Amino acid sequence: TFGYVHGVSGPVVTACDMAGAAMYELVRVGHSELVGEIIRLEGDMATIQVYEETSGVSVGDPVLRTGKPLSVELGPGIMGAIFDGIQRPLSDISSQTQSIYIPRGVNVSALSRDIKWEFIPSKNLRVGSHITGGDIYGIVNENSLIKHKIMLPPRNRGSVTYIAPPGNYDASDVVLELEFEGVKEKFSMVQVWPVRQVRPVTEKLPANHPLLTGQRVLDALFPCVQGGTTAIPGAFGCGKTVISQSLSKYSNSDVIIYVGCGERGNEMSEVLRDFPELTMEVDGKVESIMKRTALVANTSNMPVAAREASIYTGITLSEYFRDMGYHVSMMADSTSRWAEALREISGRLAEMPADSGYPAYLGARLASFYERAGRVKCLGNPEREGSVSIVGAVSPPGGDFSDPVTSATLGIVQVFWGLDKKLAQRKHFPSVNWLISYSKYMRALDEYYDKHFTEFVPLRTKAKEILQEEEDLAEIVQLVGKASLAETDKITLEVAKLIKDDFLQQNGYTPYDRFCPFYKTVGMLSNMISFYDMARRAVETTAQSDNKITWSIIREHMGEILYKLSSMKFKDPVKDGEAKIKADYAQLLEDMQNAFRSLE
Amino acid sequence: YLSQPRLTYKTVSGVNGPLVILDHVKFPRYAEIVHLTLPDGTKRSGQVLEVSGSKAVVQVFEGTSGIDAKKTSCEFTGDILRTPVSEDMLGRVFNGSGKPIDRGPVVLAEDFLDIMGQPINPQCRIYPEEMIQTGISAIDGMNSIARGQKIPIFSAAGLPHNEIAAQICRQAGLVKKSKDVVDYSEENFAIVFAAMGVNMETARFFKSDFEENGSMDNVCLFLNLANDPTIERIITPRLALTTAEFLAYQCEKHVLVILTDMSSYAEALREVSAAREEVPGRRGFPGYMYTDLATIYERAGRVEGRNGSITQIPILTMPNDDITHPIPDLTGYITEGQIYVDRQLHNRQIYPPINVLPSLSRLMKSAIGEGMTRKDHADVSNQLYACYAIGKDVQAMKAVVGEEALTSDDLLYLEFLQKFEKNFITQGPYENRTVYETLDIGWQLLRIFPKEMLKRIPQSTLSEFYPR
Amino acid sequence: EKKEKQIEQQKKIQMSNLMNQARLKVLRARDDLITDLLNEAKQRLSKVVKDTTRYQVLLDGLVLQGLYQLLEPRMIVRCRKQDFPLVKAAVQKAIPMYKIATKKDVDVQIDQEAYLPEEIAGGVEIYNGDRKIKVSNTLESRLDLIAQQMMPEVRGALFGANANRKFLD
Amino acid sequence: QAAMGSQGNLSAEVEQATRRQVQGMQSSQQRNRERVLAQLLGMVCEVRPQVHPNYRV
Repeated sequence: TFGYVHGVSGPVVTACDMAGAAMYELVRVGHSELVGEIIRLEGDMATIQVYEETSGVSVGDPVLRTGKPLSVELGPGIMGAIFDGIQRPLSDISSQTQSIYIPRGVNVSALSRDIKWEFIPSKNLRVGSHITGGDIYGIVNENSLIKHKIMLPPRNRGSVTYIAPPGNYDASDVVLELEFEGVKEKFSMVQVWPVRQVRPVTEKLPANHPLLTGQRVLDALFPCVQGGTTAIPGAFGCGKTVISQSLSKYSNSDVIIYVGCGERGNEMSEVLRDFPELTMEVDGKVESIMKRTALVANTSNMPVAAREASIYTGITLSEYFRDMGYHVSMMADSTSRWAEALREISGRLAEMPADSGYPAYLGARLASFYERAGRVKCLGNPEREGSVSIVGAVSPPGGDFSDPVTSATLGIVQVFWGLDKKLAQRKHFPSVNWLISYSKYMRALDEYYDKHFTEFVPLRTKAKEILQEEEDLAEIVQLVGKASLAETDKITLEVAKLIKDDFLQQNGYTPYDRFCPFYKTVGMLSNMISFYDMARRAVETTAQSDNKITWSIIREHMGEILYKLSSMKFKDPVKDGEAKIKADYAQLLEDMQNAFRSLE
Repeated sequence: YLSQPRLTYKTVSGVNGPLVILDHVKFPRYAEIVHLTLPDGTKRSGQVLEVSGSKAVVQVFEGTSGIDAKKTSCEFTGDILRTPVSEDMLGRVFNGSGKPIDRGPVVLAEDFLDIMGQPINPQCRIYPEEMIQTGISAIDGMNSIARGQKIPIFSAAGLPHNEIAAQICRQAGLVKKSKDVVDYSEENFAIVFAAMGVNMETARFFKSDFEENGSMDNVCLFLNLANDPTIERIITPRLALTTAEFLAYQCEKHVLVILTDMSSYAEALREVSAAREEVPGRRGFPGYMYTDLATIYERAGRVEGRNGSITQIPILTMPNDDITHPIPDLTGYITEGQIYVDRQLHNRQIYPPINVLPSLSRLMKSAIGEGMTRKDHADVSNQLYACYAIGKDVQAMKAVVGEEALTSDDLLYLEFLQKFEKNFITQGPYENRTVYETLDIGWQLLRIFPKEMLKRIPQSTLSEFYPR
Repeated sequence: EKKEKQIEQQKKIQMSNLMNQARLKVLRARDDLITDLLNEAKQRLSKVVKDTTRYQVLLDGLVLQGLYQLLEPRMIVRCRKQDFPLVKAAVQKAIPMYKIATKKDVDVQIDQEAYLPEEIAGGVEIYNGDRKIKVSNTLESRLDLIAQQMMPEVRGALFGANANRKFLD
Repeated sequence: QAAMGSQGNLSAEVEQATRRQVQGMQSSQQRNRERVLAQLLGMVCEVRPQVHPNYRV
């Protein structure tokens, strides 16, 4: 029951000579209290794996006997702060220590025990009523945007005995107490949940609502669904914040949880200002989004096991706030960093290198954390519902799409937004490829689109066909010289160009072009494709009938109409009314119809 | 703190290469330092490696040679290795273990610090803002080096990377003359150099060059010759970096760390891992190597509330010009940006042979701007890069197409290529150019074309220098 | 131009060498000062050796340290010849302290066969039964240990604080 | 010839500077050596023996 530490082959040490206890328990070693995991047992012996450094630990130093596995504390106040893999409140640690370097073994809870909070119970249940796991039992007003509901943990039930009156209380004050068959249990504002399992839900409901993204590009093209899974490659100079910011501001999600690995303080500070700058006027005011969101990240110096546990801490936080009855979006950034973390862990266990150092169970772990997703029906009295989405950014080593990890992720995910650096070099933002990106969720979205628009699907299919045909014809027009071809083909190229310069592009530094409503995008695309349809029919008829109209004639006669099509993007729905924009677009369509009729 | 007497042992239960195994040790401690007295009175340091029960193992720094199984004394310090750090050590030269070699005294310690250091709280990090001029036009003009931008330099054996580093050292400085030359006198800039795996000739050359330049009032030097024990090659970086962290976050200075020859560092780590009886990983290197390089490199940057900073410039070689080799792969993962050299440029007697085509820089976008410098850097650099690229393509075109088919603009591209090569890239062993001087040279180069071909520079900034 | 710049370089290297030799000489003078201080400390200890009232208490402390550290059934104590009855009284009074503090049975034997060299200012050593494990509690070694342990504070008191040390930690 | 004059003057300058520095250090150090010595002696005379904290039964 005492220290019998060893030396190390790396940054990890072992011990033995302790009582029997279940493995995968985190026990602390020494007076500096270094955290390590029970792994292997041989009789009274039990090896350990500390994550911090091993220097300075003698034989015989005390072994603090815990009773739990790797776990994360859950409760109010998580939002607004920053946490590492072990869930340590780094900002509060800096405040308490008034020091720069991380002290070893900081024995402070993720949440303090010195801040009061306003509590309101269900105000309908009484003493003696029956309760079961998942049933809400309170509500906390963390801030003016989100209210954090409170329920009983799973695997709990029985007859209530004590309901606290409302008031100002901290987390150390027991708020609920009940009597089960033969025993009685007490519950405070905080609950602890094992990391290595899945929280239970009544069932899963198929995802059928499109995730809202501010940019019309990568939303009208290759839509995402709330509760889905997707992959976006990311590298230096191509931009990852261009999507992180977009999902942090221009989206229907209720919460963002950004999990990082191997990051710098630039993203932390820039995002902590981006929250009070790029803000949502839901109630007509500017407010920090940090109060809504939660940030977790580690750097390269941190312990490898902490780097590996960071993603699990993130996703369990996501599921806790998804049980709340909300929409959660998890940015699981740098799957490559996660993969090297796994390789580093496996390096010390002497596991067979299957494929470039990867353990055999890499694909299993991949599938198992992507498994924890989707829209679900939560456990509770009032039939709570909500969704959690994951966005796993891929990071190929030099753009080689042959990693085991990248290939497996491609196999699991359903949507893919290929990102390029060539377009950013070409001065085109946002950077999408339009050919290697794909979406597989269209079949589910057919119901919603048929219920609301009844034109998006034909129009999108037409746009995709036109773009692919133009890419096919780019080579023939290169061998002809781009100065002679059939009029129908020419007009096809012209509309493909049009779609390129006024539909498939958006400026983030223009105040009014940082958010395109989906209906606005649909109206734009319908207008453009109707214009093309009428032009194509006119040319095809006049080719055989009389006075074959050439695109020169069309463009010169209708140059004002091309000007209006180019200027359609300058509408600014923020200041300009929806009905006004619809009336303007319909009037433009009527003008185009009359102009075409006067032509023929 | 420590008040107990020091213990000695005469027990030697065996040896196996660099290891010495003994028992009847009372309460040993990992990473505990040990002194060994041989039969002939010779002293040899060492570090504890493996502990179990009563048995303990010690790795001897000076190698196991002539260690008798009886006539051997083994003295346990009772602590871990602590650096006696002090600010006044500037201008001194130490060996790997820290013992003086410059005929100076033992470092009269100001404070003892842990050699393994401590990681930095990520909340307390300040983003780099402004740049450091290293005196090398071929780097500065087209590629800034912000304060705390970990930019390595990739080279191969036989190229003058060591000489390039020496020029960087003996010409480095700041650009605080921007506000006032009189205000530039408030200098707080230092350089710490760590020569590792360096042979006699190059080590002595570094010593001589640094000694002749006369700037050693702001240069603290560490030297580890090849003949020294392999295990000291892995402790020298810790010593240098501990000194740097002290001098920055306790004396509020701006420190440029240079480590050389990380390939020998990796070889030494391979040696220790093999000595530890651990199965090798990918390409015969230890698995945990990523963690190791991370804990080396990540200790450099800025901290809130202090006027001080680090900039770290590691140098490494590429085995067989293999960029996919693990050493550059892990380095490129950890660090930001990359600088290369190219063998053909050195073969053409062009010094320094710095290729700007594959040069890359992340923090340049904010390392340069108005106020702290001029309004004419990003445009100038982008114009130079694009013009050089098209010039290379046009030279390729001329190679076969023929001189009779050339146009005036194509002749202009050839002229730009040759002038850029002979003037901007080529600097010389001691020609120290300032940032503004290199900009002026770049403008003199750009003057060949009219304003039309210089599209990358807006007309408002063209009006500044174009009509000259 | 070559000749002139050679002269400039020669003159500059002469300044650099002269400045280094000056700085090195200053550090040498400081080191000699410190060694003189340690020598005075040594002779002050040698003077304090004489007083035979506190010296008994000090030897009792040294014997207690050796007993508490070695922690073995057989112990062998070695000292200077002239202080033999003094260390005898020290060990005799010390044995009950060990037998209550640790609650073990141990035997202590005074090695009268061999003596410490006369040059030793004063102190004790203690060995196991097989003379393989030793610990020395000698006054000179203790002085060296404490001096090297508190060397930074000594200078910090003596030669003024550091102007650029804006933060201690 | 000017270089000879300058190097002679500079050698005189550095020699004067080092002499002044060592004289100042001696004037500073000779003031309070006794007090710090007595402090170090006061610690040396103490022992405060005790058992290793890790030991048990």
